[PDB]
Order: sequence, then C-alpha cells, then structure tokens
Amino acid sequence: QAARLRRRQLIRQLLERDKTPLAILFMAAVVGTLVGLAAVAFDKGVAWLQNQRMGALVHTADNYPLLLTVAFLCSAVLAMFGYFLVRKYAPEAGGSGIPEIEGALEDQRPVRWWRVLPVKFFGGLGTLGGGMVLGREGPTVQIGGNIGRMVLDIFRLKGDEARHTLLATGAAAGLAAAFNAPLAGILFIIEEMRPQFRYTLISIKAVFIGVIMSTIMYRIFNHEVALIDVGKLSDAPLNTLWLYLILGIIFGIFGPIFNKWVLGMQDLLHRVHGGNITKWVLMGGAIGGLCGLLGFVAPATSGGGFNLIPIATAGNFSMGMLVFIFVARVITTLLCFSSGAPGGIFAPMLALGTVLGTAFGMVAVELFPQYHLEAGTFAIAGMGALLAASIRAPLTGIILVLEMTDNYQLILPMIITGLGATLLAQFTGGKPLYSAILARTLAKQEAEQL
Amino acid sequence: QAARLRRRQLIRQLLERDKTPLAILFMAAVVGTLVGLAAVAFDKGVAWLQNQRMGALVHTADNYPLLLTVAFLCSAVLAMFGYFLVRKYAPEAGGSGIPEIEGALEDQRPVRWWRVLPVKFFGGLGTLGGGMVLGREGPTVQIGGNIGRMVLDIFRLKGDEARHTLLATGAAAGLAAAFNAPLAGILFIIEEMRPQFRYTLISIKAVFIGVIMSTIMYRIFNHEVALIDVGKLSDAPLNTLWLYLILGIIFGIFGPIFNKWVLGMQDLLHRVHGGNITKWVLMGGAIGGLCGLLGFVAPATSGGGFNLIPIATAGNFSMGMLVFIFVARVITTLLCFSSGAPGGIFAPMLALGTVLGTAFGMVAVELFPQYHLEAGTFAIAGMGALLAASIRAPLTGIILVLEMTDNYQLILPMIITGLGATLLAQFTGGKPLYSAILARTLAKQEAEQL
Repeated sequence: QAARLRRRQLIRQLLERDKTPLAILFMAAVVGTLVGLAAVAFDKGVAWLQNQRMGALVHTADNYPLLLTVAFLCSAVLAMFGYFLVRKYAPEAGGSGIPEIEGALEDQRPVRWWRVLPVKFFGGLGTLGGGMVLGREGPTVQIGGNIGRMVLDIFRLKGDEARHTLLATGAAAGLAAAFNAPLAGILFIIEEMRPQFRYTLISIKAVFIGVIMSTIMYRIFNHEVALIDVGKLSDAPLNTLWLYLILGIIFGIFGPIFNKWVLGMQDLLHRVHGGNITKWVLMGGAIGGLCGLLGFVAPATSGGGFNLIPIATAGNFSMGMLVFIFVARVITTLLCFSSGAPGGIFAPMLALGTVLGTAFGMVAVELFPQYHLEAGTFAIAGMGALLAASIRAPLTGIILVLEMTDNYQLILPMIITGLGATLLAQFTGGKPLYSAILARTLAKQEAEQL
Repeated sequence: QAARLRRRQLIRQLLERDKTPLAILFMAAVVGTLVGLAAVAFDKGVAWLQNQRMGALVHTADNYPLLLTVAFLCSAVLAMFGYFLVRKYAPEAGGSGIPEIEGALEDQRPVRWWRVLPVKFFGGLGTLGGGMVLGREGPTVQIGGNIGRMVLDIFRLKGDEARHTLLATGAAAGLAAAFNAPLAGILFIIEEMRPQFRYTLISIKAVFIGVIMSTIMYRIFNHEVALIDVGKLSDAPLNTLWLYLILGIIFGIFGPIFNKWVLGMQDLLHRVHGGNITKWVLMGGAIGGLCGLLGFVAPATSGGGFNLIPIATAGNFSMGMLVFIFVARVITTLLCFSSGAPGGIFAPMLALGTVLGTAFGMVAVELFPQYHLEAGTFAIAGMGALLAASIRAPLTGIILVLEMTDNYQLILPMIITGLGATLLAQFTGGKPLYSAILARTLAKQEAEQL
C-alpha cells in the first residue's frame, strides 16, 4: 500500500485542487486596496519633502555658502527624525523590511503593525524625503506586510492559511505599488519572500487579487507616469548574446563581494554609536545630511537612484563619469542602508547595475564594431543583474526590469546576464543578501535570550 | 525547544540556501539543448507536411471535386499514421502530454522515452502536420520531459533532486521552445506542472538554464520570426478596467463548462471504437480528414489556431463570423483532442479565447462610445483567459500572452480578466483541466490492477 495509497490521496487531492475560502480572497482584496492606497500616500509624500527641500534652495539661491548648508541641514534634520522613530519606538522598521517580513512567513520576529506602521511610514518618509540613497520598497513591502496582518487581526481570521497569505499579499501589493510592477510583485512573493525550505500555505490567487487592487490604486493616482523611461533600444542579435554572459559573470563575482560590504559595514557603523539612541540618531543625521549636500553638488551620487539615472545613462555618460558614479554610489548606498535607516537597497541596486551594465557596453561597443552595438542594451541587461547576484532572485529581477523598462526585444540577453549572475555568484559562494540578513538579525536574537 | 530549535535549523539552512550540484546544472543545460533542438526539428517538420499537403492542392487546382477530396485524403492518411503509433506502440503519448509528465513529477505513470519519444514525435508530426485543431505544446512538453529523464538514465544520476529537476526542465524547455516564451516556460513549471500538495525538490536555477538553452535553440533556427504579431493597440484607461472584469467573469463561468465537454466527450468517443486499435485509428483518420477539408473550405475553423487567427481577428471579423468561428472551433478542438491524438489544447484555447475576447470588445466598443474602445485590447485580454478558467494557471497564461503579443500597456486589463476568470471559475466549481485528466487517467489505472 506504499505506492498504491498515494494515488487514493492525489486523486482525492487533484480533483479537490485550488482551495481558497471566499473570505481570504475578499480579505486579500482589502489588504491590496490599503497596502497600495498606503504606498501612493507614502510616495506622494516623500515626493513633497523633495519639492520643499528643493523650494528652499531657490529662496536662498544667491550665495553658495548658505545654500550648500541649508541643503545639508534639511536632510540632516529629516534623517534625524527618521533614525529616531526607528530607534525609540520600533527598531524593527530599521533597514529594509523584507528580511523581516520574510521571517514573519517562517513565524519569528512577529509583526507589530500598531507600531511599525506609523514608524516605518513617517520614519522612511523622513529618510527618503531627505534624499538619501534608499529605495522605497523596504518601507512599502513592510508597511504592506503589516497593513497585512493588521486586517488579519481587525477581522480576526484563523488558520496558517489566512495568516501566511494575508501577509504575503500585503507584501506583494507592497513591492507592486512601489514600482507599478504587478507581475514583479507577485513573482517576488514566490521566488524570494516566501519560506523556502518547506511547503507553504500561501494562496497565490489571494496574492494576485492583492497585487491588482494595489496596482489599480497606483494607477488611480499617478496617472500617465512611468518611473523609468528609456525608449526602445537596438535589438540583440545572436552573435552578441555571449557578451551578456561575460557581463553576467562579472555581476556574479561582484555580487557577493558587495554583500560582504553591505553586510559587514553595518558593523563598522555599530562601533560609533554602540546602540546609543542618540549617537546613532546623530550619525544618521550626518550621512543623511551628506546626501542632501551631494543632492546639490553631483546628484549622480545621491538620490534614490533612478530619479534620473537609469535613463540619463542608458544613453550618454563618459566612461569615467560612470566609474565615478558607480563608486560614489557604492558608498552612499551602503552608508545609508547599513546605518540602519528606513528604506531598502532594492532600488539603488538597480541604479548600480545600470551604471555597471552601461560601462560594460561602453567597452563592448568599441571592441566589436563588427557588431554595431548600443551600450544601452547592456545597461538594461545589467539593470537587475545586481539583484540577481546579491539578493539572488533573478526571475523577480528580470520581470521587474522588463516590467518598467519595456524592451522585450532584450528578454534573452536580460536572462543570459541575470542567470550567469547567479551562477558565478554561487561558485564564488555568496548568499541571498535578504536571508543572510535574517540569519544575522536572528542568531543575534538567539544569543540574547540567555 | 519547540520554538527555539527551529532557529538553529533555519540559520543553518538560510546561510546554506541555494543548493545545486554542478552536475544537475551542466545536465539541465543539456536537456535544454536537446529538448529545444527537438522542438525546432519537430516544428519545422510539421510545417513541411503543411507545405506538401498544400503543394498537392495547386497541382490539382482545376476541379473542386478532386481537390476537396485529396484534401480530406492527405489529412485522413496522416491522422491514421498518427492514432496508430499511439494506439499500438505507446498509448501514453495520446492526448496532451502535460497531465502525464505532470504526474511523473508525483512519481506515477512513469516515463518511457525509449518509446514515447519517437512515437509522440512522429505521431504528432502526423496529427499536426495533418492540420488538425491541436496545439504543439503537448508533444514538445512531453517529448521534453522524456528527453529529460532519457539523459537522466544515459548518465545515471541519483536522488529525487536530479530526477524531479531534469524532468521539469525538459518540460519547461519544452513549452518554452514551443512558443519562444522562456519566461512563460518557467512560470509554468511552477504554477502548474510541479506537484502541488507537498514541498518539491526541483531546482529552479536548473530549469532556468534549460529554458534558455532551449530558447536559444529556437532562435538559432527560426531567425526573425514571431508566431503571433499584432502591432501595439490602444491603451486601457482606468475608466475601462471594469469591462475586463466582466469579461473575466464570462470566461470564468464558461471555463468549467468547456472542461465538462472536453473531459466528458473523450467518453462519447470511446463508445465508437471501444478500444479497437483500428476502429479508433479509422475514427481518427475521419476527424483528421474532416480537418483537412475544413482546411480548404473555411480555414477559420481548422488549423492549429493562431496560424492566422489571433491576428486576423484582433483586428477585423464580423460579429457573426466570430460567433461562427467560436462554435465551429469549440467543436473541432474537442473532437481532435478528446479523440486522443497527439497534440494539446493549450494553443487552441488561445484562439478560442482571442475570438471570444474579440467578440466581447466588439460589443463594448459600441455600447460605451464614451470610452473610445478598440475591440483588440479585449482580444488580447481574453487571449489566455480560457487557460485561466480551464487549466486554471493564470500567471503562466498572462506572461505567455505578454510574451508573444508584446503589449504591456494592457498588463493590467490582462490580469483583471484572467484573475476574474479563475474566480468565477472556482465559485462555479471547475477544476484544473490538466489535473482532472490526471485523476481520470489515474483512478482508471487503479481499478485496473485488481
């Protein structure tokens, strides 16, 4: 009966497949409407502190000394307000938010919306609005997971089913509304987010419904908008593909290395505030300010990244400038994330990738003039190549780019790259940056209950 | 230690995540090169029997009586040769091939490439080349799974890991090269194909490598080609979205109903050959011929579907003609699939969807002239809407369309439809057509070992 019994199960299971209680759906449908209706508010707000912080630089646009200082001041002030809410009211909403919600799907590091919501919301609203090199996924994904179980508790639903689900959708609807990438939002909650070592109980269809409602919300407000807009680029002939493997490899070897820095520098930053709820808040206002300053002198180095970059570059920067920008951001990016302020490195890793990808093309363009190349295609190929080597979630990367870049012509080179970026990132022993961070924020949670 | 032990595991697991033995990869890399190099050969061949079967209709293009008969004759002959190889040498390669490979991932209905390969290959090469309303995924996906374990056995690899994997990739690389849809190929092997009631042991990254190599093969041969080509259509403003829900609902209620027919008519077809390895082969040559005839008089009703349809329609058919075509194909489609000849209903369900979707638009166009609508967008919305309600695998449907239609502008309406197509397809109690077929081909395998 070992073999002949499985059948009696499957057949009862197959013909019973796709089980989703109408309440989990109608509910995920709500998590989406809110998680999304949240990001639109968050976003439009972070975009307002940038409008104001930029409005004060034309009021005093007479003398550079004052200007170059109010700049540093506004960002430093906001970064403060930020690191504060995090350090005092909920040290959980510091950093990204994915590695955390990602744990909550394994049932650990529970979710306390009652705090994290208004914290992460205003905290990040501070850091991002400051003009720091932080992406806005972290906040939305977390605020999302939270807006998730918040409604799980307000309507008190039972089972692991409705718990794991209503959370995941809040997260997908999160990432989705952060980039207006519904497809990328979903594929994320099932290649990354979700618990990876044992069957899950998340209902895809519930996630879907979430993602849509969230995406609809984004469309409702941000009418006729595209975060990144590059036209259509050249095509990528077969006799060119290999070049994208080479690039994938480079992203591969670099991917892990970057992790060591991002990961190992949130240490060489803990040895400057030691946990001091203020020395920390001051250190933050410091780098936060540094950004506001860079925001005026050489903006290529500050900013949430794509705020102009993937575009201004997928077309025309001097080889050197690229290199500068790359390194410049490599720092500022770590500096802001590693410190521990609200906001993720998802976005800024898109920028870095785009810049590094461009640079590669730059070179390939002049070495094989027999190919008639446009550096751009290499910028798009390597846009999510860093995600692929660092947080190691290619599919979500590939679809996410295609989602907001719209050049399916390059779908092949895009994979060829991102795929080799996960290989050379394994044979060099790297780790899913988002997990390696859970491990840390978990093993250092274990040796603290003794 | 209940709670505090899980941690000691995860942390050992997290930091150990992404385990893939270099041999499984290098191997999947081979399954892809072959599974793909197989479809290109299969395809180009099925396209040749259509060139020849069409070459004989210009040799005798004088008199309609002879013409209208050699037409029926060639198809009837080929369909014969087809149902034969299936009935005599391997009754496993009859029907699609997905419900079967889909079982092999649960470990049942084992795979015997030594037979099924040359059978499904030439068998379908017969049926499809005949011009029957059968898609070419079935054959490739199966021939793929088979080319899969074939190399698992030729190189004899161990574990459930390398078995489940090398199979799945052969399948993904299958679907992938069948539509030149790498992304759809992958998302399929993880929303459908794969065992759904317990953690799997398939290595995504292995699948990836397969899909690519397969897709590269397709590009290697079919240079500058697109199976379906519709330009860019109008955009889909917010004040229009709901219309696509309505459509999703309709696809929802219809989805299951169709299943009952496809499913319940492979019965009202068994009562005409009773298992007779010849009455069957004759019944086949019959409907197979019927197609060759329709292939000349009203082609909208025969053919693998998109062979002109999703295009000639995503633009201009009379409301009625659509209706005709819809019903006409509804039959011919079942008739060919249900009979039990090699070839799937994946493709033909795209056609039906496109026709039904068009029809919906047709109507919506003239009812809300306040919207400035193009029926087309509704054709694309509902292209994979049948897949969504019938085989109930939306994500694979949505990406598959976008993959070969290239209108991301409609990504929202595409989901809004396909999503509502799985809801109204649950609240009406339908089942994953691909599973319901495994159940059947499994429970009738159990009551045959007594």
